[PDB]
Amino acid sequence: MEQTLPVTVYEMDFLADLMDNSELIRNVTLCGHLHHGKTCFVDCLIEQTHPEIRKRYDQDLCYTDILFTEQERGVGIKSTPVTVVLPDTKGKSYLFNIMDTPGHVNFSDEVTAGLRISDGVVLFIDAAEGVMLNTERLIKHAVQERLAVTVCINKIDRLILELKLPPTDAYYKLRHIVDEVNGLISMYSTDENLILSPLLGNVCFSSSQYSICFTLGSFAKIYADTFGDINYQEFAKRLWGDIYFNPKTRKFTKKAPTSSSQRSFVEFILEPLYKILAQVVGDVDTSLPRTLDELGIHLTKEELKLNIRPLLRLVCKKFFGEFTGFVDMCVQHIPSPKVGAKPKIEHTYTGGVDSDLGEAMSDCDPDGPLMCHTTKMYSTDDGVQFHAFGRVLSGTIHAGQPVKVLGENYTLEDEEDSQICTVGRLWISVARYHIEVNRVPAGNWVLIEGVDQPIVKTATITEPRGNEEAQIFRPLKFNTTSVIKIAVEPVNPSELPKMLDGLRKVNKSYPSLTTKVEESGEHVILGTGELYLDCVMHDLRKMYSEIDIKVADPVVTFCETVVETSSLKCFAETPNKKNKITMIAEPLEKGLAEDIENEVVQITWNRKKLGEFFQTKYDWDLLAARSIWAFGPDATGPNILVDDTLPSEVDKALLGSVKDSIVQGFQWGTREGPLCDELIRNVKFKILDAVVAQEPLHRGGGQIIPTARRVVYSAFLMATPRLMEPYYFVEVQAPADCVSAVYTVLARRRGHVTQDAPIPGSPLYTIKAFIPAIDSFGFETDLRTHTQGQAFSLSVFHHWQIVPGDPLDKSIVIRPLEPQPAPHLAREFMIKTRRRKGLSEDVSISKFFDDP
Amino acid sequence: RRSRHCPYLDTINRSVLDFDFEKLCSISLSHINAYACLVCGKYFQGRGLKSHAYIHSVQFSHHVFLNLHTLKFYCLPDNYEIIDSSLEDITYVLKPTFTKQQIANLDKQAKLSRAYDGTTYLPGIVGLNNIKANDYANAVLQALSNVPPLRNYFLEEDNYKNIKRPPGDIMFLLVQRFGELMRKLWNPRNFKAHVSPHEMLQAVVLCSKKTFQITKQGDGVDFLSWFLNALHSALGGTKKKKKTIVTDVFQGSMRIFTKKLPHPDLPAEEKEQLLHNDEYQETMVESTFMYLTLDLPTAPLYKDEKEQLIIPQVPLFNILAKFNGITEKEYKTYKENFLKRFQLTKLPPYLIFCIKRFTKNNFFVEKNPTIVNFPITNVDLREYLSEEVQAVHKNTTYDLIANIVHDGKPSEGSYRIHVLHHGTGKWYELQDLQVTDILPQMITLSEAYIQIWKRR
Amino acid sequence: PKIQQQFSDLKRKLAEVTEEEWLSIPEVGD
Amino acid sequence: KDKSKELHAIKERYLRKFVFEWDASEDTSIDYNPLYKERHQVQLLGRGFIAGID
Amino acid sequence: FNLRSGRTRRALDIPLVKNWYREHCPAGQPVKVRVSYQKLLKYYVLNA
Amino acid sequence: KYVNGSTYQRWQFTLPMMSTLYRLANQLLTDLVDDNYFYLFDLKAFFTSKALNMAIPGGPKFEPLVRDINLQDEDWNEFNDINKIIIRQPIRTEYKIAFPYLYNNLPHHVHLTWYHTPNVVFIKTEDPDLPAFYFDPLINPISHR
Amino acid sequence: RMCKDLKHLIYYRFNTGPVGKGPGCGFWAAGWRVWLFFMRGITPLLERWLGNLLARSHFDLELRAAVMHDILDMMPEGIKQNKARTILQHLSEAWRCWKANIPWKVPGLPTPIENMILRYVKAKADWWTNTAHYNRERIRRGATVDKTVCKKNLGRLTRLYLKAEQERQHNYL
Ligand SMILES: O=P(O)(O)O[C@H]1[C@H](OP(=O)(O)O)[C@@H](OP(=O)(O)O)[C@H](OP(=O)(O)O)[C@@H](OP(=O)(O)O)[C@H]1OP(=O)(O)O
Ligand SMILES: Nc1nc2c(ncn2[C@@H]2O[C@H](COP(=O)(O)OP(=O)(O)OP(=O)(O)O)[C@@H](O)[C@H]2O)c(=O)[nH]1
Ligand SMILES: [Mg+2]
Ligand SMILES: [Zn+2]
Repeated sequence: MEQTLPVTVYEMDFLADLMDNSELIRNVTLCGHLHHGKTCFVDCLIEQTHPEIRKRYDQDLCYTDILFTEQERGVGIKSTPVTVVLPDTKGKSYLFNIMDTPGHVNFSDEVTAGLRISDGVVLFIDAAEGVMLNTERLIKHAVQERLAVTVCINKIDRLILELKLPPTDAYYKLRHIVDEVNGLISMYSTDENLILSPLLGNVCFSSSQYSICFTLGSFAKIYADTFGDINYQEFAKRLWGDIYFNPKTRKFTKKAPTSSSQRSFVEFILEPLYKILAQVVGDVDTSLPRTLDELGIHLTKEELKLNIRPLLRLVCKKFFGEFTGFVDMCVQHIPSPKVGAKPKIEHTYTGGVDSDLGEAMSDCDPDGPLMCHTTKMYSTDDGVQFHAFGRVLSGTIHAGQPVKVLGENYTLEDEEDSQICTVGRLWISVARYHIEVNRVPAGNWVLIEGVDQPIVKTATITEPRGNEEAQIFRPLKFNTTSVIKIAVEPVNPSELPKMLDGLRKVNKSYPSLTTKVEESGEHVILGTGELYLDCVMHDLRKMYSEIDIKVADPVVTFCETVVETSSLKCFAETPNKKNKITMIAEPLEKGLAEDIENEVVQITWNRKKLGEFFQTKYDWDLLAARSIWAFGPDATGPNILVDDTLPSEVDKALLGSVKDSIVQGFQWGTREGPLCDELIRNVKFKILDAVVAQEPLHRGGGQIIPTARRVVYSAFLMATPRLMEPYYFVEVQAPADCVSAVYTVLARRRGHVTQDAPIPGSPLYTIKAFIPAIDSFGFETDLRTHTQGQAFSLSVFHHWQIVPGDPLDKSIVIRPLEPQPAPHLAREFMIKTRRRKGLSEDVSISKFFDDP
Repeated sequence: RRSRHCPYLDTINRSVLDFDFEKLCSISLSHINAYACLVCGKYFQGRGLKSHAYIHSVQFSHHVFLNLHTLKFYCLPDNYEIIDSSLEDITYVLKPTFTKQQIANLDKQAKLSRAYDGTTYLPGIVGLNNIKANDYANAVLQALSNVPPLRNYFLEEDNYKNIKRPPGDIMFLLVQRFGELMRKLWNPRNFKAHVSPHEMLQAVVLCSKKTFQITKQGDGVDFLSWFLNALHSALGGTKKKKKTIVTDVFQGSMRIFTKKLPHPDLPAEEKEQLLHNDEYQETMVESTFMYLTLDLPTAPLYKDEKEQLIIPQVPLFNILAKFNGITEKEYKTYKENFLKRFQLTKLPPYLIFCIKRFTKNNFFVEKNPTIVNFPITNVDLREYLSEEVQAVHKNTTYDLIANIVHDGKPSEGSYRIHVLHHGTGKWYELQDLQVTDILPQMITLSEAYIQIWKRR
Repeated sequence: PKIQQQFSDLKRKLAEVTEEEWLSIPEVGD
Repeated sequence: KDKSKELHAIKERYLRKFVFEWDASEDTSIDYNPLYKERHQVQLLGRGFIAGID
Repeated sequence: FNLRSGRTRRALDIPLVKNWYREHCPAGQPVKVRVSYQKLLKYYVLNA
Repeated sequence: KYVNGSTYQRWQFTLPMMSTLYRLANQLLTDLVDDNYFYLFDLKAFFTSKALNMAIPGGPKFEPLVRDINLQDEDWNEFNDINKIIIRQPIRTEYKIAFPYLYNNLPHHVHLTWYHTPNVVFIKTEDPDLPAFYFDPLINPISHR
Repeated sequence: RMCKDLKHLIYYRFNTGPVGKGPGCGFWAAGWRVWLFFMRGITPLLERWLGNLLARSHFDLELRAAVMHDILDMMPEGIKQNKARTILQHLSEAWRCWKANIPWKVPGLPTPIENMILRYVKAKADWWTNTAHYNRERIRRGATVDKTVCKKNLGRLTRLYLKAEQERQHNYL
């Protein structure tokens, strides 16, 4: 109200009134692989709900992708929220908060910022390409963020107009796609109640180029509005899946009649769709008006003069109508968010559902204590002010109302990351216009103005003067690891503050961006790939700081590991000379770092279940398994701190007196690490002995934290230290003939091909490979140039692997500007990072001892 | 409970405590929860575990931090507040506060103030640092310091903090960083006798959109014009609030009498027939000035018998012959020559004369080397006013309080400023960091570029 | 501007001078 | 030559007459990289063909 | 050819071989046709 | 029926006419179903290469748009320290056209090229005696269950 | 060059297969296009030339001639063999007195003529300073000059450097 909004099919008073009834809201993330049709599907929903917003004939209106880099690259880069009111098959209008997320795998973090504020997922799958890299990764990340998963098999016209499959064989293609998604969901979830089938309504079929969208129920309702007496839901129960139609008994049978009859999907759905598309693209002039008369579609004489793709879009806009199958699917199979409030609070709130505020957040009531949660920061195009975007999980934000923003480091004992900010304005964010509202009740998404200052990534907005026991929602656990590291300086150093200002702004815009300053004063941006950092660098030079910025070469962050136990049991006394700590560092068991990182274990467990895991899974004694102190640099990091201090030699209460400071020093030591100040990985630190001072002013704090870091460093270095390389998993979608070309491109860049498998039902192959991430710079450029654009690769972080050199090898001479061979790459990778870090030229194993 | 009994308070050295810059963490860039380490001066974010201040405290054994926003001191890694009155000068250098008794007695300060290093100074008579080409703005900012009511406005943040801004308004950064700079310049208990204006100038660079850079010097008259207009624009709350402190201090009202001369290339019968056309008659387009622009007569192109210096010389009253209702100035734009007369109606309490030195000829920018012979302690501007006005204006005698002087070529020039310290009568030439004591008789010998005068 | 478009003002004020002052213009021999 | 031009590309990333013909010194596509010299021409599923050529 | 309706163009305005030098120059070509492809691309890019 | 009139301004054609005209013009057309072929070879790629004073190998070469940074005149900062730079592959011209903001200091007047468009898997029909909707042997088989 | 380019584009697609080298290729639309697009641009040039046909560094010299013309128009026309040489000598004398930092006040000269000579001397002064500094950047940069340009430049810079030095001495006083 009070703003000039475009003409829409609904009206904004009805949208603002559907905002209140949080049973009629669907918080949906449209996520999928790159270019699998999500933005064009949002374009189709916008064209359905906005009569004046129309796609151009030869060029698709995106209507999200509102950034300049999105419009020029053609790749979605940021998640754009779109709040529409979409009608269902029964005609019932539901409010839809849709997050159009980028399908490029480098921007996977952006999907996570949409997955947090969503109750459901529509996974978009190209019907030609099938299940790809980011579709598997967003199946995993969607069932692991406890979201309801539905599937839109977009681009079914590629089965018709590109592959020209027979309708039985394109049914086999769609069935293979649904089976692949079912296999992936059964892989990443022990539950099998979330089986995806179009019989259930979980799978929607679509073509967002031509505005086809149907589930089985919405295609059955076209029969129900064409022929009166049929009940479409029972028909939709028979349309898919090896059910044949007997037209002499008029009944759907599982046994095939005639030995050449088609399934109900081929007969009743796919062959009409093929005949519509074939009569438009092949027989427009000769026989389109009689089949259009048969479908009940009359087009104007101006409309039949269109070219074949706008005429297809128009013919299927008149046949299929509104996108009510999408609304069927997301209303039956995506929660309420009243229903979806309880898994959201159980998964993403730190206090859990059992808190006094977790109960009131599971109720999702607008007259409750305000518990908004913002995951995205959306810059206005002047670049200055940001707007925090997220969902209200309880209560109601109001414009003009002072509010308490809690950052990610806010705990209930560390209450300093909060700030009382006055909420400036509230917007219901559709993509190219914002509906300014006076209030936003629970369950709804909101752009908030004025709360942008005290937060970087992720906020919990509560209210002041109540909610004193209000905790934060969990920070965004990302799908991948921001690994690619670029150094960034201004061309003119006098405009360093602008760049620093801009660096803060890209830290707000990109959720897995890490901007840090290293000890050499080098400003460092971590990203997921070269497209990600190209867009970050574009936003840094053009959106936020209007200055010129030198970039360094892209490098990766390394990890540090050990391969054998430490040679001598290392020790460190404090500067008091009391409090000796004595550690060894040994490598973890295989797969244990993957278990700690993927939350298969937690230190938040009790000692019994944790010790039971480590006994039954990795052959630890319960002596060692009940003695785990911490889990690496964070609470889920790939290192373990164990104390093998016997209670005979050490007083265990005197050791628990300094357990917190030894854990803090171990976490800081595994966060930096002594080789190149980059994270220690897959190392078990066993506290063998610990002298502790008796009185607490001689132990604790400033004595035992740096001493524990020194003994972690020396125990690490006396074990044989290795650097670890990030390895990118590369999924290449090449033609059948370009497979040997993809092998040739990968062979120059240390890449091992895992597989070359044919995409079933497409003439393409997928070459899955493992390149090192230090060797992936310009790999997709090498591949698409060498194959003349026919092969295309997406590379995402997979694992860390040990660099084939030995980093503590002074025998190796490295000429400065040469590509080093493999058997001393680690020696190149350690010292140059050390130079980049600016540390000393070499790290000796005796630097953190007390003997020298 | 171990506040008031902290061991690590000797570890603080105030020699590294530079509180003049952006309060961002030196690792994470964050303005949220920035803490100065008082052992090395470097800023780090957070006071909790795994923050940069905590990890810095255990990394460097630097065990005392000051919250840069809360002004509360903290021992990290082990954490507790420090409550010590001996640390109060650290917060007063970080955030100088001025009570109303301290503002009213601020110009009655004859005794020198000492910095933490053994360097005496006077508050306000404080050097501004020179980043690459900056002295135009250092000179103008030292001229707007030592203007008492604009200073007294910007010494209390409460005078301007609660006024309303547009949402995406960068222009208020000038107001708050000018107030920060004014509180740092008039700080009587500073840690050094000089203040870096670098944050104030980054606000200038951002707000003028790379007009008035720091690497490239601009003109002080252009920077003073833009800066007074931008302070007046930004101290208006989402509107033109018509009276800000800049209008209350510097703005007067002149009465311009534009008269269109007919055309020069006409016969005399048509030339006096065009007088009744009333397009060629006098107007009254009465307006408001922040500063009076004084036009020097040009360098006389030849030396002359009488005085033997090559340096030309005008009295102040001869270039203040403009802005009385008799002297007419030729204005010449395309197709039209006007005869503008000027007439001062409202004289401001603090009057700026921007004496126009640099004019561009057909080939380059030439600086007028003419020395204005002005008094410094009495100019009765009573006779530059209408008798409709001189009954309203009870005080019209002005004393010079600031004199920005440009030295050198228009290309390779520098700016110094003679500021009158009030309380003493002493004049100080501040060229950016050095503070010379200049004599009152030597101010009128320099090329007066900008002058600020006080109405008594 | 052109040159006489800069000197036009002085040319029109040079029209002001009388013919008693024209042949009394000295030469540069002094 | 091509290893020489590769390390030269690295080492320089970091450290009157009417002439009717274009010179061969005007040329580009003098690559060192075998992925860019021999650049795997499009087999358009073995059924599309390049324009003009027989 | 993806159209079925269109506006008529001049015979000047139809470059029959513009999408030939806009391709990569084929394999096995001599140097003069390669520089001809690159200079046709040069004036194509300067026009655009 | 087929043109505007005698002015010869607008044509509207039957799709058999457009099909047989497409077959008669087969020799002048490259049978690309994409613009993926022009990856780093489209106009934006060439505008980028002209703006960066870099030449794509099959592409044009211009005068420098800006005066170049002479990399023997820059004076070994801590940023361009060649002892810090890990060299794996030479950062080619193509990588600075493909990602102009990642791989270039000062990308000015530079054009973000279009990324991948999805591979148009169009099976040209060699035989007209074949059904139009036909499981061609270019299509990889779908193994049932 | 472009048409030769298109020939190389066309022939090397034309002369594939069983077609060898030879004079038989004519696909003339590309070159014909190029020459028509040239005709587009030079059509109004040759038309403007036929419409015109078939119809019906030294600023001191120009400035001195212009100011002499501006006094010589406004003379009483009875006197131009008398005073036009004397006011030129007055121009050159005022310029010689500017170049020498000496006073130029002719008492018998009437003040509009004096003001126009003063104006001329200021315009020539600004041009003279600018051309001395410009010719000095030319000479110092290494651009090819002859003996009289350097000699002239050195005289101009000597008078300018001594004007600056006299201003420096008077600033010291
Ligand atoms: O490329 P140009 O310098 O303009 O010369 C070409 C070229 O002759 P050269 O190879 O000796 O340079 C052609 O030969 P190829 O490119 O095929 O090797 C030849 O064409 P044909 O040999 O196929 O006849 C053509 O002759 P023309 O254009 O008259 O057909 C001739 O041009 P010139 O007439 O200037 O020699
Ligand atoms: N053949 C066919 N092409 C489609 C269809 N839908 C979209 N496309 C095309 O495929 C490309 C996919 O672009 P988008 O849909 O906008 O991108 P996206 O799927 O949201 O993925 P991101 O680029 O990561 O945002 C576009 O160029 C569309 O023209 C479809 O249904 N059939
Ligand atoms: Mg998208
Ligand atoms: Zn410190």
